[PDB]
Amino acid sequence: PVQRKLDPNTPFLTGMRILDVLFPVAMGGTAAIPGPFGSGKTVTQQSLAKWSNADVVVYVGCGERGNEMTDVLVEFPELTDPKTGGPLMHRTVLIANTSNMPVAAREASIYVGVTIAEYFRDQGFSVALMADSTSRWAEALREISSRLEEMPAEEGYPPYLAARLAAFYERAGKVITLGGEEGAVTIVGAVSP
Amino acid sequence: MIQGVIQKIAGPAVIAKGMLGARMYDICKVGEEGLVGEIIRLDGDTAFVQVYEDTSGLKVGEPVVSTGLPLAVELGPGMLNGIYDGIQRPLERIREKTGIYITRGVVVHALDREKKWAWTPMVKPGDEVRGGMVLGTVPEFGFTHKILVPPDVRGRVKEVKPAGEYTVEEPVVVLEDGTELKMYHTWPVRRARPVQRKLDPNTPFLTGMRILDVLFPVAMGGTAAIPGPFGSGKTVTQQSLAKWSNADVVVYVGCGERGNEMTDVLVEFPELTDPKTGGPLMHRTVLIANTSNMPVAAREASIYVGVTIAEYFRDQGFSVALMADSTSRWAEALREISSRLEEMPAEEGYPPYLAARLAAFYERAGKVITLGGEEGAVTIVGAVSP
Amino acid sequence: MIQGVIQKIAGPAVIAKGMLGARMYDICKVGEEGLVGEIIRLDGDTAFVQVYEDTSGLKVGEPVVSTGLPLAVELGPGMLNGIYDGIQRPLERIREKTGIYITRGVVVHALDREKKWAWTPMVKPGDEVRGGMVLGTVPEFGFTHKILVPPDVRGRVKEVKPAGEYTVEEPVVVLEDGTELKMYHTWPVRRARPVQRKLDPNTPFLTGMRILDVLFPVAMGGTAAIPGPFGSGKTVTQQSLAKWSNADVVVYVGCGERGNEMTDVLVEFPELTDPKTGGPLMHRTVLIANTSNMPVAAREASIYVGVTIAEYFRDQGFSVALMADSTSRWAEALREISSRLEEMPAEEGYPPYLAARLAAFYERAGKVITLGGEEGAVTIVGAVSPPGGDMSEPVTQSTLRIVGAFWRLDASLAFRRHFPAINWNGSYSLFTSALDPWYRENVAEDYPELRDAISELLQREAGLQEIVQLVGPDALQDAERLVIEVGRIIREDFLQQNAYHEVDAYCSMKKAYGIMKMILAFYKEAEAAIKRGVSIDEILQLPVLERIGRARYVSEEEFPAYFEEAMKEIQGAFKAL
Amino acid sequence: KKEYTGITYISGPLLFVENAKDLAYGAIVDIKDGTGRVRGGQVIEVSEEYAVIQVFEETTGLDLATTSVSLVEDVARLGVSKEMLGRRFNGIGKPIDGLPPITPEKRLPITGLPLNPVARRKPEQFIQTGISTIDVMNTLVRGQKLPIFSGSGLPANEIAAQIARQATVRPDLSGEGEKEEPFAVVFAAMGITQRELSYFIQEFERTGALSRSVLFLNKADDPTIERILTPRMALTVAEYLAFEHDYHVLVILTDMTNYCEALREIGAAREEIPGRRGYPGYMYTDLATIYERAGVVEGKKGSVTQIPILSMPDDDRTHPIPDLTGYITEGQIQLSRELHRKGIYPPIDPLPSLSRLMNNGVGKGKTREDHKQVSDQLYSAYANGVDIRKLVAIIGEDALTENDRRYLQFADAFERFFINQGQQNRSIEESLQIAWALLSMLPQGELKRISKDHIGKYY
Amino acid sequence: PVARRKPEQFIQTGISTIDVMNTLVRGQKLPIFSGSGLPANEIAAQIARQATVRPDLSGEGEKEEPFAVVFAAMGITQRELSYFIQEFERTGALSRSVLFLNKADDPTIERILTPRMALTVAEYLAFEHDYHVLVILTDMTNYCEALREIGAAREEIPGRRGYPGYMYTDLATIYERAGVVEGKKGSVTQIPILSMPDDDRTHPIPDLTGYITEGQIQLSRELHRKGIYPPIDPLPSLS
Amino acid sequence: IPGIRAQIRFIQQVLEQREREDTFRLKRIKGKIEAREAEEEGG
Ligand SMILES: Nc1ncnc2c1ncn2[C@@H]1O[C@H](COP(=O)(O)OP(=O)(O)O)[C@@H](O)[C@H]1O
Ligand SMILES: Nc1ncnc2c1ncn2[C@@H]1O[C@H](COP(=O)(O)OP(=O)(O)O)[C@@H](O)[C@H]1O
Repeated sequence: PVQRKLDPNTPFLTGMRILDVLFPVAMGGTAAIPGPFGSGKTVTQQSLAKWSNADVVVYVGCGERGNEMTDVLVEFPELTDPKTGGPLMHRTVLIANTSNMPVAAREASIYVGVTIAEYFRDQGFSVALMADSTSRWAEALREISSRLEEMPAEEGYPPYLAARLAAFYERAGKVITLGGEEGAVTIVGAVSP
Repeated sequence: MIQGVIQKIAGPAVIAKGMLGARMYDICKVGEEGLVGEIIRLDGDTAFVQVYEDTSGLKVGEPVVSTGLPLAVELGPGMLNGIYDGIQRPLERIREKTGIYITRGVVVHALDREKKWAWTPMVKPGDEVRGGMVLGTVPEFGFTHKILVPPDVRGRVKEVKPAGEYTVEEPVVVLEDGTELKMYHTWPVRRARPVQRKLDPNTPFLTGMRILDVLFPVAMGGTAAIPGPFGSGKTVTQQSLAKWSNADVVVYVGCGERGNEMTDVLVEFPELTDPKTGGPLMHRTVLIANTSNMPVAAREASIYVGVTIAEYFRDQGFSVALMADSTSRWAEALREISSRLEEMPAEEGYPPYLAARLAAFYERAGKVITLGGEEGAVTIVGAVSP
Repeated sequence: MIQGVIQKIAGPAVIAKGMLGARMYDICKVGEEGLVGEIIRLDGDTAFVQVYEDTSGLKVGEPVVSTGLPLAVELGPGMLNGIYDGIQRPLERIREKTGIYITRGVVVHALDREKKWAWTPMVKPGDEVRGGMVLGTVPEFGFTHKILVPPDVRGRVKEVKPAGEYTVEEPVVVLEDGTELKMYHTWPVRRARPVQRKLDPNTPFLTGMRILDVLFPVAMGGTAAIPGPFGSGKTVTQQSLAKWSNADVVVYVGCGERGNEMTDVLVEFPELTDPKTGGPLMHRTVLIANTSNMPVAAREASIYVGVTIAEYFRDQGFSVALMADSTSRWAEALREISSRLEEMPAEEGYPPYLAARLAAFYERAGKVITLGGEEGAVTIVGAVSPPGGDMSEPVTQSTLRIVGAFWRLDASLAFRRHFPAINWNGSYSLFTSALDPWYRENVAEDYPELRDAISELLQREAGLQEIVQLVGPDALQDAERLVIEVGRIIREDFLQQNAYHEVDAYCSMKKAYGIMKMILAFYKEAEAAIKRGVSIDEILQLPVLERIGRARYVSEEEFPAYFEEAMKEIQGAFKAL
Repeated sequence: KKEYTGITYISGPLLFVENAKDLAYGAIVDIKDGTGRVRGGQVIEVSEEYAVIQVFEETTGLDLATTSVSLVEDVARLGVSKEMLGRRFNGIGKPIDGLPPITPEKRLPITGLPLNPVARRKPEQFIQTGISTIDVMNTLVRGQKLPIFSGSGLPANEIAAQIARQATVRPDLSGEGEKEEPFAVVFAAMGITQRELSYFIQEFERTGALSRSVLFLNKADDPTIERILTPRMALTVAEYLAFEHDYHVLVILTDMTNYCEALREIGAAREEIPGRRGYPGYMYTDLATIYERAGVVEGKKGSVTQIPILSMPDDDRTHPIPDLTGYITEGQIQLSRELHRKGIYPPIDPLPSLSRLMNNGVGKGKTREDHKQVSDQLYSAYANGVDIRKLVAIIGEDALTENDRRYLQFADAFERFFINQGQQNRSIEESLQIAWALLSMLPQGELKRISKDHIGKYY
Repeated sequence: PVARRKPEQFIQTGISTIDVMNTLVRGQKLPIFSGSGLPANEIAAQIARQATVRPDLSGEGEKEEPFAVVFAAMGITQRELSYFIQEFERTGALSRSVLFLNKADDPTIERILTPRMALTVAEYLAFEHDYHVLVILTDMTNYCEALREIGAAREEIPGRRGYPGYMYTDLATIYERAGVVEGKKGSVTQIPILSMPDDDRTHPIPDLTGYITEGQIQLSRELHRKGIYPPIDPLPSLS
Repeated sequence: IPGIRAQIRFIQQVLEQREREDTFRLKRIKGKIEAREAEEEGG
């Protein structure tokens, strides 16, 4: 529970020319980015955290064809904060989960990341969640709804996919803490079909 | 009567227990304020009711009573002009006692009981009749209205009132069998009404509106559809079909079409003039309008009233145009009733016995020679919407 | 033995009660009539009777008595020149006892019990034997009809009646084992009689339809499939094999195919001559026909009997060609049980068994040495029928990727008028490399090269086809319209035979081979025609094209020289103009 | 005789009553009302403790306090007798015309039992029927179960009637008299329109062919369910007229699409599985028994040729009704909107009409020797024809060569002259004449499908 | 996840094109989408025997590491069953490989476990002794054809276009047998080759894979009709 | 292109709608099996 949503009206830096000048998102903003792979999309995700405008980085996707999910793991420690010269991993928190991993693991996955973000948020910082493989996110959902006999609907992803998907985004914007300060929760929506 | 009470309630379905020998398909008043349903399934002792009203608020334990009689319309004179809607209650009187809403469950008479009428008996006591004969004429608008003897009733005549002022209630003709052959009679909607023979069509039924007519006419009896998406003619071509004519009465039954969508029907109508005898147009209409939000199921009833009114009238010589627009509605009706009664659908959810009833609804129209040996033809012009 | 009565009868299936000790799949007799049953489910002591024929006119509390043998056709000498119901009942005798109605309550014998036969023995008594070791040779038509030990019997002989006529039932061999071999021997159907061992194939199954012999073709152990919507020649391309295959025994069996197409082969077939004797061609013929009209369950029986027959003959040593006409109905039939016994199904409602009982079937045989040391081949070319046209539908597709040699029979082809036209841009055989030895030697030493160049045009031709429909044949110039037309003729004349033209409806390789060399030439010289400076435009309208045209029609006798005449006509009729 | 009570469930056209235990699956039992009206119904699922009755009518007002069920026959059978020949009967049939009850000289099982295939005799006979398409290209034969695929606005019925009126064997390409074949008709309906009735009736009254013919009826406004008995009934009056009393009989079962409709109902109202498009999957079999009885028996006399007319929706050809018919009957001929706009009557196309039994009884002293090669040529030309109807309409208005010009020129022709036809009948010979006339226009050396002699023989 | 070590190594195949343009790296999965009748199998068994990692070019002692080809097909005909065994025995390499091959007819149940076998057996190679494995499964069309039947009986409701709901998962786990794991030096290659029926790239069975396996190497008619061999296109294809 | 496109979708949605009913129908079958055998528990 938080005490006042507040209107957006706050910039968000990312430093990337093309990012803010043309297509800002505002802090507490909420975006989404598709991007076929084999085309350099991770680049951004890296740089993202690198400059940021926040100070707490939480990156957590879940499931992604093996090897590339390991790439995150490896290149993450190598990069270093360009704001203190301190090792980057220091102000970071990663949750991973690889394809194969148990079903209802994966279903919870996002939600995890979402909560944890709120926590840190609550402490007054400004945060920066990233998540990818939202497109795959639904997957688990299908699966659970397979094993529960509830008809599908639409193409094949059960109906709740206009809600739980919803809530994942609502929780964010410019919250004001109960601690009376301000805390950033922009999510930028990777998806990829 | 027979008594019983409730077992489950589901949407507009209701089941009942405590019945035994309930007949299949009837007038079933249930609900303290009554509801007047229809018996589909008869299981055990447990009667499946149908209910044509919002079932909002019933408990469990109410009476269940029957009349041992299918749903049926009083037919006679006193028809033309007026609203009657699907379940055959003339809104007029409802409108009048109850303000501006439909307060479900109010019971009323149908065809009036107080207006007076001049009668001429046209046949003398003790003489012969077959069912379907005329006994007398009555002044009904610019019409030689006739009082048709009910079929499957016959007998000699003990007496026959002479001319005078009367209400329809009164037995005018007592049969020589001690059988008070009342003016009007009750003939359940389901079924049709026999006729001496169907006679080929060959005479045009125009409509006057050009294109529709000159190139693709229809025959005098016959049937034709109007499919069509939304957003094209449907709602108002029929209207112009009604306002011009090429036949007498117009028994028009829309179904679930909006408030304004038949508002306008009513109020403008008293101003146009018949191109057949002159005179105000209400004099040849039957209103069986039907609010969209009305009890879901009551559309199924509503169409069937219409058509049976037309035959009755047809047997009095005339040419009746019935164009109940929108059979998609009717569809929806059954589409729901199935779901309740739990039956594996067929293609897109409609129950398979669709062309079961559908077929017949289209059939009954035609041109014939009746018991009175009178020409007459009910024409039907269906509108559908996928 | 084991006996109870009807509990619940309703539909082709029944549930008896008071039963136990049953076994899965067991013949029985139900009703006072006695009808032929199958055990297909048990549930405490109640059993689902599967009832092979019709029903109607039954009461609850009537006989239900099993004997406990689970299906089997009783195989032995004398079976050709007949027809057989779904449990191998000779309709002749039936007709002789009924009139003109397939009537329930019928029992007869599989192999007639009257005829006696000229015996010959091989082994002397007081000898040893093992399973499936040949014993006696009773002659039978142009065939030599051996008799084997019934598989899985071994022992030592003790007497042998010498030559003379002898009954079918007779024990004509005694053993020191207290055992008795009689002429026939009963064998199940669900099993699958072994053989000595499994082996590769390489001999072509000739067939004489050019389209089934120059393009797609089949190994001897071949397995293939032929599909096509209704009205597509599905049946007729199996007709030809039945009268122009190249082996010992056609065993044409169709389940769910109408009378008319069956009976016809019973009035035409008498008056024709085989390519392997000279006799009435009907000797190499089975027909276990069991038309749609008949019962429900028989449609299931039917096939697996003719699979078994397919073994039975192979066994003796010959060269089985079995082909099931319209196996797909079988699926429908299987699934009709299902419905009534309540088995949830997989897609398109087929009960999940599509693979289960399919996959066992088609794998069955080819070039497999026997216990007798003979070269055994099982040749099956399965017919199927989709019910849409959507080859996407499961029962169809499951055939592919279980067997090789796929032919597809296009639908829009055939509406025009060819036969047995196929799409060769659908189709594909696998067997086509391991045929190379035999072809080289037997046919011509350069044939496979000369054929690949035909496919060179043929499959490449679409390359242009598409562009035709994108801007007409207009503005496709001349190496362009060369090909188009070449190929035009290639299907107009090298891919359309008949099954009704009086001759020209069967060919030898060497003849066909011939036709095919011509066209190549014509391509070659044409290629050098335009390059030199003249044009196809007139070349089309040369008289010599039409000679290449009508061409197929002359018969073999003339064929050499016909072909030689064009061999002159070419080189002159290019250089001139 | 006897009489049950023990009902428990009524709903739809399915009835239920207990403790019965001595009926049989497939038995006409009764449904005596507690008021005085009898109805009839089938025993289609009999268990130890309850069973299914299958009401052959609408249900109305029935109880749960009286009612009587009553075994009429164990197995359905109806009488027959060559007596009837000018009658009417409804659904099950209880003669309707106000004339007397029937007299049977047999009872016969309504199911019949399908023909032993050995008992079939090879069909062969060719008849003259008029309307080119059939009489040249596909050609009806005595015994081809053929069905005429129809749409709706297309005139389904009309075209049938000609056939009823001109069908006649040749007596001269065979050695017999004409006083060896007149004809006979057995019509049936299965739920039709009334207007379709009268049109029908008058063309039997105007040829005066009405007698010597039985026509059963069932309008589409009678009870629903009796849709599934009636077809067979008439067909069983067919075996009877065919086999022991010798006749040739063309049977019209017009419209079958109402068949499966009613069929469906029982289907799913019980619980059997669907199996494409929600028509019950065992369809194949039920639609075997209707068409499959027919044909020509061995060393016998007589003939049963069925023409029933399907009315599949739209001009689809994968709605599963006409589907399965396809395997089932041999070949078909299609009407198509395709032509109909142009006004050419009675439309047909060759393009998807097969007609299987045809290579029998043709040309061999049975038609002119030109026939075999005629058809496939003329056929294939037209195929070839409309094809360039497309390529033309894309590239230009033409850009065709002067070879190909000749093709397109024949398009309009073919359809227009030849396939159009008046009520004006034709003969086998006059037809053929015309036939060559459309082959005439293409120049020789383009007709490869015909052989050199025949071509010049009548060029 | 942490344990895994990013790939960096190389593997030759012995086929050309699938090394030059789009190169099977080491510790990698990758699959060959075949068509209906294009000849998968051959292009299989070549790449069976042929491969040998050359460590040579990178610099280090040769026989520090040996090569194990672990092979499993299924739904093989008596015919197919023999094309393998002939080729395999030919020059022989059976003596450096393991067989597993569940006949066509053979019970459908065991089918299901079948690959998982040759997968797990592969582990025991590299993790307990270091080796360099190449696992090649085949015809996973069969894998699902067969699958479905099981699920269809054991109960469930099939999801989208059949192919029982829990496919994603079930299929996933038959691919996490791959990659190198820090410290440990040996690893698994997957090449599973399968055929589509609808001849697409949209039907689920292949599509699905294409989310978890990482590339695609198709075979077209075009090549093959003109008679080449082994027809592996260029441009559709890319690791 | 934008038209024949426009056809293709039409196939998709209808091909799909086909099977919704498939399942829903099939579902009900299960319900029967379990309800039915819940009283083959008996007692
Ligand atoms: N074809 C027409 N041209 C112009 N206006 C029309 C035409 N037909 C109907 N309208 C107008 O469109 C309105 C929409 O109603 P209508 O077309 O009758 O049915 P619906 O909108 O229910 O399909 C009509 O009330 C009328 O005002
Ligand atoms: N080889 C052929 N020569 C001539 N006509 C053929 C040939 N093959 C097929 N046809 C014609 O096309 C029809 C198609 O065969 P058909 O018997 O309908 O097969 P099915 O119904 O089993 O697909 C044949 O009946 C025949 O009229």
